[PDB]
Amino acid sequence: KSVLIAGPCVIESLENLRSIATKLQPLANNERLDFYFKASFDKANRTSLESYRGPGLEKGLEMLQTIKEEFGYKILTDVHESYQASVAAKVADILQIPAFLCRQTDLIVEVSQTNAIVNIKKGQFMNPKDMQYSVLKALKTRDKSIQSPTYETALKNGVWLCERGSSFGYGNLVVDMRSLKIMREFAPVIFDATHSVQMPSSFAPILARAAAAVGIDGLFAETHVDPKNALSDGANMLKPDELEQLVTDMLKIQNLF
Amino acid sequence: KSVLIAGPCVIESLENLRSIATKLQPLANNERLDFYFKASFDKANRTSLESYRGPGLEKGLEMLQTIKEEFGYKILTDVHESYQASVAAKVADILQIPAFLCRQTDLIVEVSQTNAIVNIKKGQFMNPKDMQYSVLKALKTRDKSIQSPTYETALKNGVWLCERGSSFGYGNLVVDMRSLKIMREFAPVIFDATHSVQMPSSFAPILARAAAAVGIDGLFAETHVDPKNALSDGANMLKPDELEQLVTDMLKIQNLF
Repeated sequence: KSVLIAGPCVIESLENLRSIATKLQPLANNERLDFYFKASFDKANRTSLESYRGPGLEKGLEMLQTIKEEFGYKILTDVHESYQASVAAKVADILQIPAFLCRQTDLIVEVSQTNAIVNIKKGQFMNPKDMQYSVLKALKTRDKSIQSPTYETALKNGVWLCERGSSFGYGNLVVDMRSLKIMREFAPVIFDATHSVQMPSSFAPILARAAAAVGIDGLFAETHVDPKNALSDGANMLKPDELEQLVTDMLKIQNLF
Repeated sequence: KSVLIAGPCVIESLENLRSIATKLQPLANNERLDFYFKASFDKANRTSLESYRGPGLEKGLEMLQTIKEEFGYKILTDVHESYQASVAAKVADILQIPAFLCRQTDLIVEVSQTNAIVNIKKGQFMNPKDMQYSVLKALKTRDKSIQSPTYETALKNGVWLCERGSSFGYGNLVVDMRSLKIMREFAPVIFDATHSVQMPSSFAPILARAAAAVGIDGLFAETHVDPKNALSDGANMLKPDELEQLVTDMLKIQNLF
């Protein structure tokens, strides 16, 4: 079953969380998908001190927990610092490690000590073959006998890799589709269709179709019921309708192979 | 006065710190230099779990304090977590923000709330003009009235930028010398000669000569008595004699302009 992770960039309020969770219900009920609801409790590196951060760890987890209970959703959130992982894992089913923190030992180990699936985002500065090292830190934390990171062992141990593109000069990200294949030797691979498009959004669907054809284990895409009124990533988020179309296309492509 | 920050990549032992400090003694007394001794208390991004980490914050700071006392040296060290800033500033005269963490708001704010100079390293994924936002978070923490970051104000309030190169494909960093000029409109600029060389330390001297000709406020270079027996970054460190040639050439070039 292919994975879909979807939800808003940041936790905005419980009411907005409920609205988007409600519009995701058809997709959450799709028998061909293993569905996870995403929302960030903290935006840690916004442009300005004044930019919206979200509710922070304790209140954010509370809100995600309410969504888990109200909708029966599995939950993904990202962590940023040590000492968040064990607390966040009581609520989140997947704990995502941000792209810039993908080589951070202590964080990888701490998240991997929890019961959560670990989703490690590949830094835009990384050679995909070098992601084997962060997979291995996570694997060794879970089974100390493991010497080499393979897809089968990583799947067994809930350790995933996530493609979000690579730095292509200044203010541009390029998705090297070769990386989807390279990384999948080491771990299941999720393609992030939201944060991989930077051109110095309309491309999210076509990149996701390409990724589905190459071969991936799932899709990450941020979604919001009224993106123009979003507090974070508003310009890059899909309408639930648009997300549905993209998933339909993914599933048709995957049904060929 | 031009800044020189020099020292080992990681604190290996007090014996090693004392050995490298002794060799740097002629440079530390150079009246044309404003000298800081550098050593990291923790290596956070190593290849494997078994990789040497360093003594850690508590013992690391104690060791850095011993060098400050014995050699009369001002101290630089890098910090990785918000919670480390307060205590590290009791020993460290400069607190450096690692390149991958150059957008992290809380770390920037916490370090800026100390009395330390803040050296903000430009991540390899960053457009150099974008570094203004990081300088501005730090400046606003120190002086709430400031609206846009400038060299003059950053100099006054102890907030610097550090060039360490940009991602150029996979496994490669290029130094765009245009960046030294671009960033210097926002803040004094330090050039990191040892972590800017990656090619898929021989190039350290030539890039530092280039940087000096362009216009920099200082140089950062890791140096070790016996790089071959180093516990970290041994491939890229300079011998103290190599560093001295590098500094001599930089000062000659700067004398010209």
